[PDB]
Amino acid sequence: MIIPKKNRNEICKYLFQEGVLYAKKDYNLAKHPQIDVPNLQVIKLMQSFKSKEYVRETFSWQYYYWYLTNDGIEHLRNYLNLPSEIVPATLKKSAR
Amino acid sequence: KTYTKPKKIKHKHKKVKLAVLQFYKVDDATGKVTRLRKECPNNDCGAGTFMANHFDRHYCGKCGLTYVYNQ
Amino acid sequence: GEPMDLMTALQLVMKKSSAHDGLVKGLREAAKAIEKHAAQLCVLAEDCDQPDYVKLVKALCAEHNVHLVTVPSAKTLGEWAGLCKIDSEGKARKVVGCSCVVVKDYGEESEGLNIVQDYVKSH
Amino acid sequence: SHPKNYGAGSRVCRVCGNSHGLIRKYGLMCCRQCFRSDAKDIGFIKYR
Amino acid sequence: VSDGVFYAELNEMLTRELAEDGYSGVEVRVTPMRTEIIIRATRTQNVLGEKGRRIRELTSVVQKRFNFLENGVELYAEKVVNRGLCAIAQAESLRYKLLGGLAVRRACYGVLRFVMESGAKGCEVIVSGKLRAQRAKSMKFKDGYMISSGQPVNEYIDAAVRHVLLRQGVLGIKVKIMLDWDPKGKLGPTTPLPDLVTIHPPKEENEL
Repeated sequence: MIIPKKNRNEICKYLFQEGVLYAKKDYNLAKHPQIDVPNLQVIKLMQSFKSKEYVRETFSWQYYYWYLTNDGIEHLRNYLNLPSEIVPATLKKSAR
Repeated sequence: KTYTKPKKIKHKHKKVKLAVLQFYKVDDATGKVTRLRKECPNNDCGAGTFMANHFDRHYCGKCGLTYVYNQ
Repeated sequence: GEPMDLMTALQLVMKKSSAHDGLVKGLREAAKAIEKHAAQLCVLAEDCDQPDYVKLVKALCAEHNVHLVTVPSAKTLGEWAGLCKIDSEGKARKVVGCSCVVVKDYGEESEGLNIVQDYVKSH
Repeated sequence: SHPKNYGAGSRVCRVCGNSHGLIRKYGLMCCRQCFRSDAKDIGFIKYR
Repeated sequence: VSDGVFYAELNEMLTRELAEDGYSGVEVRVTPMRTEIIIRATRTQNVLGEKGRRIRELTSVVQKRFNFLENGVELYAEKVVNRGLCAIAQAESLRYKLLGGLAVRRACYGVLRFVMESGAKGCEVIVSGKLRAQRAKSMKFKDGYMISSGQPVNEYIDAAVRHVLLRQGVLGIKVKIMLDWDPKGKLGPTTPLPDLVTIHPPKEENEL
């Protein structure tokens, strides 16, 4: 989607505590319970994650029912990476 | 009739432009740099906003309509 | 613990702040970071098209918030960083730039962080 | 990016995209027939 | 009146959640400040599974949507006290034969082949038309009694729906069961109830 990463970071936090959230298919309401991000953005952000795995896919009345997988949690541990020093070799030489 | 339209519009583009942050005045050894084009005094910017030079009108593109300095 | 090891205070410095999501990429964004207290490190290319842009950033690095690092060509530098998208097991990618980086966060202290910064300030 | 607004009037449910609709049940009154069969309203329990 | 609207919204929660849902039924009793919310399924084991994360995902969401108090609630596993009476699994089992196939008519028979086994006295399974992707001509199969409609209120009627999406045609369904009365004894078949005593040399005699 064409939605910045700043609004994505919010969603992630509530998905670690839960991992199922819902949001009625009615656009422009501005806020969900919890997530303070519009109903255009959040619903379609879930869709983007959903298509890339992360989620077991059931439709069912007017919400689109997303249930995170174990793999899902790990995938979301790249947005909020874990406690944020995550390891391997990203610089290119000292100064000197 | 149905829906007819005249051509619709079809569109061009909003127009994506280079920033133009090439400008600066850079000195020789002891490379002090002074900054050409005025900065937004707003703390939130962390400014390098280098206000656009339009005919009797200058604004920072970060901050809305605001900071309209004609001179 | 924590002084790094022999010849590993090189590439293991920026481990921390890639994960923090805080790496300010591109020369234009990098310049505004130095025009602010935010620059804890400054990383540049060498080989460039319009290397004139790099000179502007080096002028800012001469003034307060003083750091420099190098390694050449824009696209290769982004392999280390993140805009190389995998899409095959045997490390073959589109290989897009990232290039020139200015570093926020780190939030630990010690190790490679001190070592790199000290060199530029006092040679 | 958006323009001009003003256009209050009959809201409309999620369940129905139809001008008329119900506050009581959160339905329509064709949707309601399903709910009537289900009972769903308190003190009511089918087969009349 | 307003309280009646509130009650309807609580029922709506069950309808949305237990739409498709490949488990089996949910009766709910509401204790003070907490919802018991009891799943009446064979595979009530998978949906809970204890501790994990799974169980918390189910609860929390419902609470923020609709109920009162920043608190927890409760979730209970249950067996089934006759799978007949009410379920969701009863419909889903038939669907899980209309996958890989086997004759549609044979699959219909197999559902009935159960049900009567757990008592029932009458059962009617009725499966959507369009065999061989022809025009619709819904097919029955029934043994015994069975009253959905006609006789009294308290027949204890299972009813559902489902769909099976083929290349050429939908195959609906509506499993239906008329079973016993709530297991404890309270049997009352078809509303007038006859009964005699045994034999009349009296001074003792009475019965029902």
